[PDB]
Amino acid sequence: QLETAELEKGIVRVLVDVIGHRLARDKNNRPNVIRAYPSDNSNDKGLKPDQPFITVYCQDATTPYGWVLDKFVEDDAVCYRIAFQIPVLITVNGKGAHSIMLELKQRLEMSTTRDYLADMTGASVLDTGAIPNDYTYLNTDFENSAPLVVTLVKNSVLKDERGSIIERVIVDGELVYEEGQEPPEYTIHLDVDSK
Amino acid sequence: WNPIVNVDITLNTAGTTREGFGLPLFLASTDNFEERIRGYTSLTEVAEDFDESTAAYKAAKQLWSQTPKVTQLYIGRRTMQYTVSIPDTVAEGSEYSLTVAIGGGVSQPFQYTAKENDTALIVLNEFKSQIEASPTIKDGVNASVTGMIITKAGDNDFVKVTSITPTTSIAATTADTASAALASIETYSTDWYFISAEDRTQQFVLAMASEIQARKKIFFTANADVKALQGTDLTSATDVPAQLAKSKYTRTVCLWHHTAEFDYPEMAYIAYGAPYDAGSIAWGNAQLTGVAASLQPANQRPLISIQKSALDTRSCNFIDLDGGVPVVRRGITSGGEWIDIVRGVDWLESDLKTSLRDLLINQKGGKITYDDTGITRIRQVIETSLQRAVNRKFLSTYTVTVPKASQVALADKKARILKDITFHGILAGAILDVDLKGTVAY
Amino acid sequence: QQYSPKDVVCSWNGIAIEGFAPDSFLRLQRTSPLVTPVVGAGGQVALTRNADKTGTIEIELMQTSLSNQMLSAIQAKQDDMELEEDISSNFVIYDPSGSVLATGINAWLQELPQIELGRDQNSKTWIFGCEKLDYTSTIPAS
Amino acid sequence: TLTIDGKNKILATLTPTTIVLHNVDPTADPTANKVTQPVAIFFSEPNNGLIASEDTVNITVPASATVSHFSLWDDNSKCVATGALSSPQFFAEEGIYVISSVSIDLNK
Amino acid sequence: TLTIDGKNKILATLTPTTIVLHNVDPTADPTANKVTQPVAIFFSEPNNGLIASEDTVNITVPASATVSHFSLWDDNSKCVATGALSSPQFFAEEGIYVISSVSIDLNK
Repeated sequence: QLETAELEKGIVRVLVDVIGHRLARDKNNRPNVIRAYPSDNSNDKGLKPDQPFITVYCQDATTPYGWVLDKFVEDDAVCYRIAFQIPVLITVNGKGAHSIMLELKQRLEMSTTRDYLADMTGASVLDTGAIPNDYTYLNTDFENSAPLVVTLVKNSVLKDERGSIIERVIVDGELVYEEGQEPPEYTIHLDVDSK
Repeated sequence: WNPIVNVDITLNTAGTTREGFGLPLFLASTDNFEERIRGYTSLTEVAEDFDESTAAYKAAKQLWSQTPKVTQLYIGRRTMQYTVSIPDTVAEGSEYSLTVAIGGGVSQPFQYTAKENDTALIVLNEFKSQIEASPTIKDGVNASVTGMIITKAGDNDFVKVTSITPTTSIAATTADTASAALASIETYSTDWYFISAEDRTQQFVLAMASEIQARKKIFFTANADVKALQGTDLTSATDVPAQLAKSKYTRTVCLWHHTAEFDYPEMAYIAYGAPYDAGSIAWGNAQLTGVAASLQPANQRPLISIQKSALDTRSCNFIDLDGGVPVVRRGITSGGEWIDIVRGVDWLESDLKTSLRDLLINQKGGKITYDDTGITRIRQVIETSLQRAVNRKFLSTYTVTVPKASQVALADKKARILKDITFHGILAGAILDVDLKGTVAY
Repeated sequence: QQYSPKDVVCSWNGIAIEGFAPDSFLRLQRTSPLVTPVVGAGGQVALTRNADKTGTIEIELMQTSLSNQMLSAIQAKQDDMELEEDISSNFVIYDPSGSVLATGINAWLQELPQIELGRDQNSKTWIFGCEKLDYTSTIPAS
Repeated sequence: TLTIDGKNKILATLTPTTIVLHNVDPTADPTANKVTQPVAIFFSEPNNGLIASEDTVNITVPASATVSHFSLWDDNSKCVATGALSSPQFFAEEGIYVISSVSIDLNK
Repeated sequence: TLTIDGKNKILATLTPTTIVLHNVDPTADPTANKVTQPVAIFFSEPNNGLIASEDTVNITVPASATVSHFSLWDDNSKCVATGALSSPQFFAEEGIYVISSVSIDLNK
């Protein structure tokens, strides 16, 4: 199954291991990779972490690959498999954000990294966008940000608990000489079971 | 060691065979062969276990003469009830012998020769105690005392007693009213299609026809009684053809021939359409080689028109001598249905059953789900199965209607049941006889 | 009861072909016109009834769809079968709205798909023949 | 009918131990879409073909979660039984769902 | 209700071993009306909540006896299942009763 929340969680763990040697460390010496719009229970907001930090944000989830990729039957349930394409926005904030972002791009193509990302997420990278060197004016100085749009593709399998598959077929057939003949010339009754 | 080229010419004859829907089975009351449904592939093979006067060999020769040889012939045995009885008085110490054989491992002889004072019986009752004491015969052989009948009981099914001087006589086949014989033969193998029998009694013949009507097979009989070629009203006579027609049995073929007693002409009829395909043939006008025309037992002349018309009333087929060419006419079953239609229908069921079996058992494209896609899969197989009939020139058009998923009751889905699937095909007939009304010769 | 592409289902050789491309994914077409009128030099018109009803069914499945492997597996098996065995089966297309009402009687696999790997995910077009593309209708002869 | 002695002996091997609540019906798949964590449930001895819970069970359901169906488990992770609680309940804030009595019975 | 997996596990412990015929419905006092001898009966492994007899068993009914009901006594002399036959039959002489197949089922 596909859950955007789980996908963002999976990406964050990957970014910590992949690009962690260039970010800042908190009180637990954990590289500052956070999910966008942080918030705990109810309205408990989240503080802006230290500089060189990474923000992960799943922009949306489109399905340009058709309504249903395939429909198979599991043990006793009909399972639909839909193909999704999730654009995830990874943005690095802080001084020298562009240099940090560039390293991640050249590191998101390595086979070892993508194999790691394929695990614990279940998705595979489709492509990586362009990195704009953005300068925004907060209050006094300019904060460097380098957003990047990583596009992921994943297959979600959901089970319809109201399937009730076929196991027996009963066929009644008649043979006639012309279109009509209310008394059929010969009658066919079939009964095929899975036993 | 084998030579580089191994050549072995023999001054034998032709006999190239052909394969087609249906394999004949002959229910013969015999004593040889291992279990039921022995089988045979050539006339020589059927002669290595049967004699010329033996019923099975007589049937085998007729079926296997033709020209397109049938691939294989199945021969089954009816379970046997050998009865023993002393024909004379017991004289002092006259030696009596008998050997009972069951399964494969039983060849125990038995001698009593103990009648010093007087027996007037005894010996048979003495055998009863002895026959129930043999270590390898004790189980499987049920006996009695009369006033004996060595039948079978439990586990072992085949029994056989044979002597030289005293008796070991009779046959008295246990297999009763087909059902008993059929139940035994079904347990062994059910790959046969055409069924016949050596017995010709009214009780037995009427029993098979009712029994065959239940399952998907065709029964080929042959009657020769005179009482069938005289009656023109069905509900007047008690002849077997009349009995079959009255019961409306569509899976029983009757061939009225004068050799129906000592020979089995139905074998020739089977071997006319069995080698070929199913439904792409006409069992009507047929030039059966070897067998002669239907002769009158009283005059030894071919059947007259009224006699044939009386036969047509009972739907029993005959051999009409048209242009002085023995031709099996009618080609219809006792139920009024053409034989090819019955055979084609049986093939259609087999093909539909097999093709539909693949989705359910072999899970060809996966388990069938209960929606519009799953029902469509079933329609495709049914439509494909009927399409082979059209290519076979059996049907001409078909029309399959399936229920819509939304119109299916909740009960069927919970039971995982799909009903209300119907198809409607149109048969393709065959021209068997014409009527040319010439205008004039002005 | 309007046309919706989510209910159109196609089934061939007992399989449940699925995973259609978002764009045009099914394309039936008869290979010959019903009649070919012949116009005389004078102006008289005669009609020739074509006894050729064969058609062509094209299916556009996306490459990662599972039915792509199923169809290819059948094709590989069909090559190893002897010449006497059949390679055709009716092509039933069902749609509740009645947009399509054509059957694919005796449909065979004509052309293998053309793989077009690119930046994004492309489709694979399977082309099926047929001996008689029979157009049907809900309305009977009345 | 079946024997009560037989009904008692047959039911002595069930021994459900953990209970898990689901928002959807777990009949199709009792291994999926779980809500709570496995919480121990202890049953009595088979009597009159009906086992019953010994003590009450409190299941801590997380916030913004719905429970509608329940399921029981054993030591080797094998879902012996599934069912539906009285009515769906939505726990806005983190709350507790208490099981008052579970009575698996076979006496029809 | 129980699960298919749950039914299979539970059925694997009944293990009937012997069958005894009766003349009166053995509901209560199953030790009475013990017409025949404890002939052994073999059952297969549970499958979809159903066990079936491995082979046909023959019951050595004594002469001048009537049998209408049966019971499946297990290893430890417990009557786990009663039941009636098709119709009460009078074995006026010595004879044997053939049990083609007996199946215990919970799918109900």
